[PDB]
Amino acid sequence: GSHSMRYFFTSVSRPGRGEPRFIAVGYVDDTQFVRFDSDAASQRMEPRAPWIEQEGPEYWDGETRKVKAHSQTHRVDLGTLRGYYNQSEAGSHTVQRMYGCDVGSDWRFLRGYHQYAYDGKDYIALKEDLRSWTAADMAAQTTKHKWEAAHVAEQLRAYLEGTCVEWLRRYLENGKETLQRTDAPKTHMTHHAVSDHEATLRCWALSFYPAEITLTWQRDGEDQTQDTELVETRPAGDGTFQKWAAVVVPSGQEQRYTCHVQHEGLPKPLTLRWE
Amino acid sequence: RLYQNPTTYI
Amino acid sequence: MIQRTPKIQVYSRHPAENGKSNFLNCYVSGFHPSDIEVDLLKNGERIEKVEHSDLSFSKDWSFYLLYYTEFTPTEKDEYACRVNHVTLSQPKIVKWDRDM
Repeated sequence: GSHSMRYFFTSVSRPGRGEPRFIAVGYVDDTQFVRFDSDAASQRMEPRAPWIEQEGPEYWDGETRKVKAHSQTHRVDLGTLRGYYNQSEAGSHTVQRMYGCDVGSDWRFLRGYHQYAYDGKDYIALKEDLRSWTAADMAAQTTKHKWEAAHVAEQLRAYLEGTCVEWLRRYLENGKETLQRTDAPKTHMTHHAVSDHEATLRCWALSFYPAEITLTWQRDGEDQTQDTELVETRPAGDGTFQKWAAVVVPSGQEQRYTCHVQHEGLPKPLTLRWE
Repeated sequence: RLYQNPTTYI
Repeated sequence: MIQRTPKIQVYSRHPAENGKSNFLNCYVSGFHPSDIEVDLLKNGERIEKVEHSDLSFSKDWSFYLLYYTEFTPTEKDEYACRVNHVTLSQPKIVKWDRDM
């Protein structure tokens, strides 16, 4: 179906403890393929998916150089931001950056991103037109002017609409067996008596990919959103994902309840009921 | 593939 | 500065089967800042051979990490995840439940 590539950058200052921590990770959809850790011995971009290991030394040397440049830029940014907001030098702060592109089923460009956050809050973000910027406060305003004069948006757009999309396609092809797979969820239901008058019905979805999925409970066809416990979709660690929705059922009403599962790998939505 | 253009400063 | 408390899930990669190799997962998400302590416990003792995924974050800028270790479940063995964070007055212990 639809696909996307994303790079996540986190930079955390450590006052009096030297250079800031820098961590970069790349994703194709819900699969990480690369990473760089400033505190690692290698000082290189490393593969994190088997299908990227085929990339020669030129790819790794190149990516290593660019991620190092990314790193140095963020180290400076931490100082500039500490100035914008008149903050001391003893406090630890966080800068986060994310950029990437979305493509439809036809693998054609659909949407591009490039966003910054400071201490967990939106700082500056490229708008959907990839031509304008969003700045909430004065600090961000300054940055916006700077980036407007250096025509940053125009260059970022070239990457997001061109390079980003092109290489996203390349990764999809090179890693077809895993990146282009759709694993329908394995579903089952558990039943446990919490007391004499009640029991827990839990609907399971396992070993599915991608991560996007919908799990709901119904009682006689009526949604139970606020009476069902929904856990966050979670990684199994093997590249697949998990999720469950539980509902407390009064003993004797099992038949009234239905679990509904929607996922890319399912032709039609599944309906399950304890019986 | 990382953005290859020199990222401008904040 | 903003601070968000980590959500915690302790679970196995595959359905728990006594005597069969598996992976004990502790998934922490929705927290900020990124400084965080996560330990996997076995009968109260923290496990040493514990790996974790590379620091990443969600759309809303909050971080998530996956800590994991190779293990083989048994009837008597107790497992739990210990998490400490600036948003917690005391380390949060979440016991592993086969059915969760």
